[PDB]
This record gives sequence, structure tokens and C-alpha cells, in this order.
Amino acid sequence: QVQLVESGGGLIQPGGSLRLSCAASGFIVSSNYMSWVRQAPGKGLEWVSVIYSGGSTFYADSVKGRFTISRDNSKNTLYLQMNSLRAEDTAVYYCARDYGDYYFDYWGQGTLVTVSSASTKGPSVFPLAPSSTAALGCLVKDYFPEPVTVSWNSGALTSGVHTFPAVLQSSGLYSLSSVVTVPSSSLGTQTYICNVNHKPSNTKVDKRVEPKS
Amino acid sequence: NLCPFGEVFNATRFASVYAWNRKRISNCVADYSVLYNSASFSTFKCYGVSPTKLNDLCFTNVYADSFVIRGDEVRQIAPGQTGKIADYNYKLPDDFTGCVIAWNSNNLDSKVGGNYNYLYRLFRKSNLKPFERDISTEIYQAGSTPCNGVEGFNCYFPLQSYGFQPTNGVGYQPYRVVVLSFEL
Amino acid sequence: EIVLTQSPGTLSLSPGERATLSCRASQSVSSSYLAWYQQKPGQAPRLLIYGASSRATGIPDRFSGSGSGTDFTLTISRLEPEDFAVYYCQQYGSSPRTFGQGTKVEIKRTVAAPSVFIFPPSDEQLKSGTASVVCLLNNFYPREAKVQWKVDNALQSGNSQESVTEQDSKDSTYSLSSTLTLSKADYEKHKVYACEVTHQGLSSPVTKSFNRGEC
Ligand SMILES: *[C@@H]1O[C@H](CO)[C@@H](O)[C@H](O)[C@H]1NC(C)=O
Repeated sequence: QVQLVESGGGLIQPGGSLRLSCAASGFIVSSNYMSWVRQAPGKGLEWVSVIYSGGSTFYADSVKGRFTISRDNSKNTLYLQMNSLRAEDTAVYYCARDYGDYYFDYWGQGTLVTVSSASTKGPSVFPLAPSSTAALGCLVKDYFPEPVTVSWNSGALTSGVHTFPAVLQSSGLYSLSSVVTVPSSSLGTQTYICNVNHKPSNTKVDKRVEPKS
Repeated sequence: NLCPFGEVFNATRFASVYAWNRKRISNCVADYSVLYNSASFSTFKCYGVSPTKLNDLCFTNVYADSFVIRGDEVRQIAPGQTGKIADYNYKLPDDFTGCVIAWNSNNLDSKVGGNYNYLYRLFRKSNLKPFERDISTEIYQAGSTPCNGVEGFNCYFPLQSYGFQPTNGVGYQPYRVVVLSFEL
Repeated sequence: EIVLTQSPGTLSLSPGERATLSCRASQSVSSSYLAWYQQKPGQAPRLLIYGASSRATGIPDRFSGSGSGTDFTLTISRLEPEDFAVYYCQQYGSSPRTFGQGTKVEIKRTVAAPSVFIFPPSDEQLKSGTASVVCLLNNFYPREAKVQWKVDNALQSGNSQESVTEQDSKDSTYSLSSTLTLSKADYEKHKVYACEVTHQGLSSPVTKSFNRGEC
């Protein structure tokens, strides 16, 4: 019945523009207050804009003069036109109906908007050799954008695996380690190969990790 | 024959902003210099006329509007504002000629536990025209389904109770407002 | 300009325990105009309490908030395995509307010491002129750890990036990986590379190091 589906999210160059959409079901955007709420990665929530059922609109100070919220009564869709975007604008943008400029009682699913001046770059995978229970793994370094799926022995190995979250390096590219603890008894019986997959660049890497000498 | 300003400012009961009250003031010698020299008024702004020299003018009809709202909202009582009040309750036009008087009344309109008598309209399909007065209480249909006078989901009562409590901040205390419309 | 300071930052409790979250504002929040939101991992926030007490629609009864003026509180009578999320309070008694930073409701478990491991930079990467050293901390608890690098016994700062996993769905422990990054040139001017791990579960700090070139 009542639903909020966002769209229009994507990677955009700094200073460029982007329009988010919010298809509404069961709701009439022309009859409710509609707010945009963004959440930067790891950070908390932040109110962006609101459009009163009557037509008046208001904007947070950090997006004033750069964002513009509107609606199309004919398609029952909420819009958010972003201009002169910057890196501090990167976040998940939720569109939500709020009970009269008060609290937001029904939220959407969220759409990720990434503002970054980096180019598509595949990852360089490097072993974490298990020197002399042991631990080994892979260092997926210097890729953009997310994400990269890391598996071990073609999904056969899944116990004790710990794929860490991406960290955004100062260069603007993401790094990411993966590790798997295993019984040191098999460091010579079993071969461990981590399968790195980065769909955005059509890059599939296989890297065997074994002890050094 | 002096104007019945006392029957408006010194009134015992003020109306809810949604059902704002209007008094026709005509056929009387008004002295506006006693008002602008009171100090009891925390807000006394005039538009189109000068605050001083107000008595040297004459008008066909002078309307006095009154209602209660919070302090955070007295800023919306002025030509060209937007917000819940100037949008769905009381709208001054852009070419407004008159004065907007208001004073904190936390000692009359507040009670221990909260004073909910005062109300304001919360949902409305479109904005008000200048000097439009909407006292309709029909269930606000916010969804795709009719409401047929039954509250519930996407079927809300279009009026909200203020709830002024003496222990609130000054921005959410009750304020009495008087609006003078001058017809030249 | 009203600032909301929730506390604590993380809340460690087991299923069935009473959870109390605080939310203190810098200025009076008139009329108890405070909301509570819940954000399970990887989902859009959900409304729990509007008006510091009025419960949202369909929300289970175990949620209940109170508070007035400058101090509010969201309480969870009997915690469930699906209430381990971050909770945001939000004020709307003045514009603009602001949120809190969040309170994370963890899963309390026994103190667990971390298995430490350290990895020399793969020679393949040294060809790229960049040396990445990795120091892993495996299955520990509580989540408060501390990793310091020591290159020839000089404490390194400003060149390391940590990354923590989410609490495991089984042993409810954490795993952390610190990644020290140097240039091939600097990496080869020093010998002993180490990482010191201070954790509540260890008697004394653990130090696992290696000499450059496996010497
Ligand atoms: C209200 O009453 C006081 C006290 O009698 C009086 O001084 C004041 O002038 C009155 N207000 C008006 C507008 O006449």
C-alpha cells in the first residue's frame, strides 16, 4: 500500500548536478509534508529540505542556495535537484513523509549519492603471507568505486573469514583487507586463493596466498 | 468618542489563531501614540506607515485582528512570510498597510499541565489568501483513500493543540497578537 | 541550534535486559517535542516514539520513552535479539530540527582477548613503490582496543588506518585490522616493524613484530 521508493542516485563529479526521485504509493505528495534526510557514511542523520503540503519550502543552511525541492502532482513524485555538489554532500539520501514539520513517521529505502573526482580503477591484490592456528589473507588496495566482493576458494571457505569494510584512502581510492584464520596444520596441505571481484571495472583477480621462505 | 481599543487588547479571552477574531473599529477618535509608547509590547512593527506620526492619518475602516500563537511564530505575522501560521492560519498581503502588535502572555494563557484551549491548523491542501479565515474541521485526506469523517492512517484532524506550559522556553510561550489594517 | 547529546555511545546488554538510553539537550525542548528513531543495520530509520512518550504505530510495547525539558529517555523493558541497533533522538521544539549522534545497543558477552597477527608487505607490492603493513586483531571483546605502530621503537602516528567488523552473529566478538602505509623508500630505511595491542582482555600489552626481510 504505502511505500516510498527513491532513485536517481549515483556517482557524480564534484560541482556537478543530480536529481533524485521519490516515487510515492498510497501517499499524495501534494497533500503531505515531504522531507529529505541524508546520512553520511558512519555519521548520523541530517535534515536537508521540506516542502509543505501548501507549497512553501525550507532548507538546511548547509544546502541553502544549492538544493531545490519540488514535486510533480501529475506523477505523485518528489524531487530534489542538487547543484554545485561537493564531497561533504556524499551520503545516503532518504525521502520521508513527516507529520507536519515535526517528526518523520514513514521513510523510504534510501539512495546513495557519491560525490568524488576519482576515476574507475581496478584493485591491486597483495597476499598477507602467513609467517611461521594461523591467519592469512588478501590486501585489496587502490580501487574505486565500491564495492568489491571478496570470497575464498570460490565460496568453499566461509568459516573464520573476516572481510573488513572499505576504508577511503587519502588518494580518493578505497582499500580493503580480507583475512581467514585456519589450522596451521594445513599450511602445506591446502591451497588458499582469494577471489577478488570488482564489477565496476570488469576485474576478476585470483591470488594464492601461501607461506614465505 | 474614543475607539474601543480596550475591548481588543485588554480582552479576557483571545481566539485560536485558526479562528482569528476581527473587530470593526470606525466612527471614533483613535489615539495611536498611547500604544506605541507602552513598553509592554515586545513587538510593534508598522508597514506602509511610520510608527510615529500615526495620528496624522485618517482611514475609512480600521480592522483589529486578534489571536494567540507562540513567540517563535510572531515573525510570520508580516507581509511575505512563510510557515505554518502565515500559510494555513493568518496571511497578511504583500502590500500591507498597518501595524502588527504582540506581547508575551505567559501569565494568562499558560497553566500547570499545559493550556490546550488554543489551537492552530496543521494540514491544509493549499495556502491561505490574504485575510482568509478557515474554520473548517473536515478530516484532512492525506492518502489515496477517502476518510468519511474517520480519523486514522492518512486521515488526520487538521487542527493541532498548542499546549503552552509555563516551564517552556520563551520561543514556545503563548503570545497575544493584534493586527491593525488601515483602509485609505 | 539545540544540540542533542545521547549517552552512552554504545550499550552492551543481553537479550531480556532493560535498556535505558539518555538524550540531553543544550536548551529546553519545549512541550516534550522529542522523537526516537531506530535504525537496524542496513535499513532506513524507523519511528519509535513521537512526543517523548506517544508510541508510534505498530511499535511493540517494550518501547517507551519519558522526559521533559532538558533530559529525555528511551527505555526498552525486555530487550529482544532484533533490538540491537542504533537509536537516534530528534528534537522539533525549535527550528531547525536536529538529531542526536546515536546510541548503539550492543550484545554483552564475556571479555575476550584478541588474537594478534602481523603481515610483512608482500614483495609484489614493494614493486609498486608502496609498502602496506597489516596488523590484525581477531575475535575480541569489548570493542575498545588500541593499536600503536613502532618502527625502530618510534611511535608512528598519522599514517595508519583502522577498520572494524560488526559483532559476529555467533560469538558476538569484533575483529580489527590496522593498515600502516609507507613508501618503498622509507620502509627500507628501518628494520623492526611492530604493532602494540592494548585491550581490556590482556594482562599486559601484546607486541607482535617482524624484521624487514624476515631476519
Ligand atoms: C488595560 O488596563 C490597564 C489597567 O486598567 C490600563 O492602564 C490600560 O490602558 C488598558 N489597555 C488599554 C489598551 O486601554
